Amino acid sequence: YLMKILTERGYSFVTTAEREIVRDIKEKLCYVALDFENEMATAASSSSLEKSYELPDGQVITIGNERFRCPETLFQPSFIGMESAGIHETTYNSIMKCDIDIRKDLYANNVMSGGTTMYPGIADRMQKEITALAPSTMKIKIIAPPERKYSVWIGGSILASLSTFQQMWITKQEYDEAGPSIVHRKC
Amino acid sequence: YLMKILTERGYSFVTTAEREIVRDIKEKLCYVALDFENEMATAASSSSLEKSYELPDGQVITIGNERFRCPETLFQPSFIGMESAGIHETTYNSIMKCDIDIRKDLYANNVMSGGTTMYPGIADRMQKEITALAPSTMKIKIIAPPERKYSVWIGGSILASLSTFQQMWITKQEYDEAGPSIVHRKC
Amino acid sequence: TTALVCDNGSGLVKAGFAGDDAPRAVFPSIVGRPRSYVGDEAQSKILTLKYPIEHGIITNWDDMEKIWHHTFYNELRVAPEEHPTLLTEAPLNPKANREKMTQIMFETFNVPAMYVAIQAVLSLYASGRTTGIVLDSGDGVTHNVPIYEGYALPHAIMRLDLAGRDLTDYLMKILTERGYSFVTTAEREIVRDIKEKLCYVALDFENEMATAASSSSLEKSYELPDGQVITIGNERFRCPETLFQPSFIGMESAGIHETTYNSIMKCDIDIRKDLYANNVMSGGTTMYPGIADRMQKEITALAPSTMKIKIIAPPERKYSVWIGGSILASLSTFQQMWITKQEYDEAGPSIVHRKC
Amino acid sequence: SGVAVSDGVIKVFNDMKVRKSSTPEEVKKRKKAVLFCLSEDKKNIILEEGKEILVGDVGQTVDDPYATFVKMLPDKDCRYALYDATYETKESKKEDLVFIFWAPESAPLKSKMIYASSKDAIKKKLTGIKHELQANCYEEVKDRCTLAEKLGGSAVISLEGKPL
Amino acid sequence: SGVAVSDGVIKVFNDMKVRKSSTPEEVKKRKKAVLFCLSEDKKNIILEEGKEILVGDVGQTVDDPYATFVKMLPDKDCRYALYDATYETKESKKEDLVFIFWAPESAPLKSKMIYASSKDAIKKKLTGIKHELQANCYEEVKDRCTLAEKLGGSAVISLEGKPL
Amino acid sequence: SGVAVSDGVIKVFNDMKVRKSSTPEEVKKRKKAVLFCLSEDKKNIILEEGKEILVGDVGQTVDDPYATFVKMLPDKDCRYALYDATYETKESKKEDLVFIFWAPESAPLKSKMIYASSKDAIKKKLTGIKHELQANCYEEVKDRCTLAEKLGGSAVISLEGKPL
Ligand SMILES: Nc1ncnc2c1ncn2[C@@H]1O[C@H](COP(=O)(O)OP(=O)(O)O)[C@@H](O)[C@H]1O
Ligand SMILES: [Mg+2]
Ligand SMILES: [Mg+2]
Ligand SMILES: [Mg+2]
Repeated sequence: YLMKILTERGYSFVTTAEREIVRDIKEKLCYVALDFENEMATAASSSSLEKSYELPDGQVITIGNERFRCPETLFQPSFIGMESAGIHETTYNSIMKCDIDIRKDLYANNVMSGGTTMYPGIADRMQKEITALAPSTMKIKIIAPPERKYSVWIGGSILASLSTFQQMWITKQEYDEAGPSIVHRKC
Repeated sequence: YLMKILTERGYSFVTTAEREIVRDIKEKLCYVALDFENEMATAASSSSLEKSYELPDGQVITIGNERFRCPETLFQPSFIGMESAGIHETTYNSIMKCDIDIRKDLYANNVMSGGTTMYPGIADRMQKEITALAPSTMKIKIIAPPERKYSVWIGGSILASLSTFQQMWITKQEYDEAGPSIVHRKC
Repeated sequence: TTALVCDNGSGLVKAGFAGDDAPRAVFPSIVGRPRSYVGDEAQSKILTLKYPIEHGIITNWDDMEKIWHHTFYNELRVAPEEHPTLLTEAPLNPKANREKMTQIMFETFNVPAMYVAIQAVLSLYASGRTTGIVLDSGDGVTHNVPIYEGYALPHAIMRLDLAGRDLTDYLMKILTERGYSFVTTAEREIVRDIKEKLCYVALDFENEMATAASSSSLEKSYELPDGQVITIGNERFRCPETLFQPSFIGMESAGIHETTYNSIMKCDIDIRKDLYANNVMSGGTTMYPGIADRMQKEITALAPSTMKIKIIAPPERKYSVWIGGSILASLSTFQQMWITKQEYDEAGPSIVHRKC
Repeated sequence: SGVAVSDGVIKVFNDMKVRKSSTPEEVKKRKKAVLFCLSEDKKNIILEEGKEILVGDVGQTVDDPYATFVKMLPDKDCRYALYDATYETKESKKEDLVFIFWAPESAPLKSKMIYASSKDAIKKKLTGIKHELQANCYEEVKDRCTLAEKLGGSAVISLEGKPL
Repeated sequence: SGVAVSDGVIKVFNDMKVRKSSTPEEVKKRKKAVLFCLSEDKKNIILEEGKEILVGDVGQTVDDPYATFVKMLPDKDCRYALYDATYETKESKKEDLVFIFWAPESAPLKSKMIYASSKDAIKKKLTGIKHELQANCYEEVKDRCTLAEKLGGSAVISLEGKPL
Repeated sequence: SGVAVSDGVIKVFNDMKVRKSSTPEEVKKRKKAVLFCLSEDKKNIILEEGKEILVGDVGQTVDDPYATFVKMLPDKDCRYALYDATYETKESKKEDLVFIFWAPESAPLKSKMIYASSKDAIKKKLTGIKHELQANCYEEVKDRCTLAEKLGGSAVISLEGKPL
């Protein structure tokens, strides 16, 4: 979607080489706005929101209202065209599917991960959208660790670096005895 | 029966977790009506009888004429399907089975206990039903203590906390002498 | 002259004329609204789907008038005020809903005569029986209604939220395991067609899975509307297996093979013998080939060994609830049993309780 | 419901249920087992004069009243029945009448629904009847043990003058 | 867009879509399949009384309602259509109406653009219609299988009282 | 998982959960609230003798058992806890033990992952415990109302000898 909306200004990034530049622009200059409709109003008038990116060949391209429009798709998937609700409503739909007595510990323990959740200001937007969706009585706490991009790898690294974990691995002997089905019993 | 009649409005409580919520609703919002047929007439028209319960997940569900229909089964077991008469007629049938000279002290000494008799307004309904069943000449007095839910435990606690009860217990020596049959002679 | 029969199904409204072999109008029960297209129009179009008959009970009355207006005008293509319409209601229906239905029918469409019947007794009569527990497994719910000489016992009617909708959802979930991503409402119809054309209940799930993991003859091939040919393997028997093992969806309630036994054990002890040998299945969800044998095996495992279990499954059990109403409304001696508008004007909406 | 009963069927039922002092020549033309049907218009319950069983012939031309009665029911249509059983119990010897609701699966739905929804219209008019026998399959009604199982259960030792 | 619909076409559509209890002599002059055209000024959608098909004649003079309908469409001009189909599915027997958008390539652009840009002005006024059939070539609309393919796909076994 | 429990922690839990008849001089050195830690090698769950709370001192030097317990938890590291609560409900007076899982965000990931993945290794060995309290922020565990909300919800009227 960023590649599609950058051509609206005149920047034609179509090849795989320019796709890496588009990804770098998305990683370095995109951010989730607290209010999309209100932010667009100021972006259409103010000029301080326009940033400047340096292409590998030396060209300096300017990006305007595309900083918040690209990550806005995660909450409004109508930008891409999928009918599925945004990441702010699928979370609520999944929480309402569990037990009724454990829903309270799920609203106040929403954890975000992955490289896509690294946009500055996504936790506030998620909290606002859930508080709009969730009942008013119960509170929503959204925690976002600064290392959520590689948290899934850091967890595995710490779990494998344990001095008491060397006996929990699946050695080749147990595999030879039990076939590939050993992973189901061990894990 | 409350779980069955709550699905008539749209509240689907089927699992064991929601069963605790149904039990809490029954304990906090149910009451025995003095006249079931007359109360239903006002409940079908008036809107002040509808209460509002707060689910553990924050949802607010409203309960209407199910406040008095649930405890009404104790007097009309046709709601559940058992042919046995209600708790207002089994009492009369049991009183008529004792001696004829002690029936007078049983009609004026009806005591209620257990957690199920904690509904507000059950004593008046019981008195009305018995006075309808019992002869008109003799009077019916229904006393309901406010601590009838744990009265069976409070009685045992006070009986075991007596300073002169330590010699009435069944010690292990008497058990060793007399076998398990000692409880029949002692009690 | 001719009578209409509008079956208020949870996921498919069956409508037609009395005397025909099958309903004429069959469309999903959805009322689309943008962020008001009703029925078949919602699937083609950006709308939030709503079900007023989601769980067998009409909880959204405001859309039921539009549903019935569409069914009468754009589906049956006949005037409602000139043709009597027979209606069917799900078991365990409150008296308020039964009164509101006939009140709406008499005050909005002004139909001259109507009648409200129970789906369970109609499905039981359609199988040549008057005493026996009927299994009404529809699109939204699955009801187990034990009936005695045409009088259903309301205290033993078990209601199960597991139905064809959850089966379609589980099929959508398990098809993505191979790589087929069906997420939108348009692909949901393709998933439903796959479930209707290629799914079947296995006699032994654990044994069938063993052969499916090794053999390759069980894999079928379905043709997508766009020309693509997708292959389905062990998902043919895993999707309908949820009806007997609801742990696949996540509900703690027992399967349709154990709720039947639990409901039979709740009736009289002297009529349990006529209920084990008169188990009738109905609804579109019970159209899987090989479900009767699995039900019989599971009940014989559950029921005592001395008494025998006979499971009869008519080939027309999908529309049996509508065929029964159509034959009942096409009777030459039934024209005097309808509820005319004069009796309604005299007795209010409570006339349906005395007449039915 | 719909379909009601005619006067002939009610007269036949009152004639069969309540017997009176009769001559030995007339007593042999009493009705033993009679079926019920529908007319062309399907609005009245009428007995067919073709298929029937007399009391006189039982024990003579008809060696077995029940055995010759199973084949009399058509397997391609739904039928009513009224069988006068003479079974022997361990306790005593009884003589009761049985209402058999014949409804095979091979019959069309138009003949099954009409006969199933109007069963209360005929059974209510037959006052004093107790033994109800609902039979759908042909093998279950062809067996002899089922009649003793419905009538008295395991207590019936002999059925129709012969032991089980 | 531009071109709007007149009152006569709306009245005809309301007359065809919603039928009522009618006499047996009048029921034979109902409208089975009617086309739509443009006037001299090309500002209103008007039905031509010349080319049409009655319900009465179907099955009599018109042996095939669809077969005699293909040749009724002019191949040198763009036309609308409204066909009342009576097809048999494996599942059941349905009776729906079909909107056929006839637009051959031999017609001039002035008659194609007007009828293509004003299609939403006529289709929106025809409430409750579902089956939409857009046909440009003559061979694709002449074939009988395409109607069953658009109506119900492979499920339609018989179309207009005769099997495929 | 990995990290297992030592014998000292199991002995302390069995000592605290099951109390027996004791002398009035010894009963004052019972363990009220004890925390759990990791050794230098991070392979066993060990209680630290430094930070702890006795039953004797409660109500004397420690005016508030819970109030003096929040500050005892270090905010720069992850810790376990075992609090013996004495709360008053409307219904009755109960005395249960609470398992508090302290895990602030300011602690390093090496101390958070080890204590989160080995929680089932300690909680399974503590048989008979019911009240589980997972606390990450410091403000949520510092508040007094949260303990009554987790223990009994809105039913708990008084906590630790004083009303809410
Ligand atoms: N042949 C079939 N095989 C499998 N499933 C079917 C078949 N026919 C219908 N169904 C399922 O049945 C459902 C429709 O049930 P429905 O007739 O609405 O039940 P009810 O009338 O009780 O509401 C559909 O969702 C569909 O998935
Ligand atoms: Mg990841
Ligand atoms: Mg007690
Ligand atoms: Mg149904």
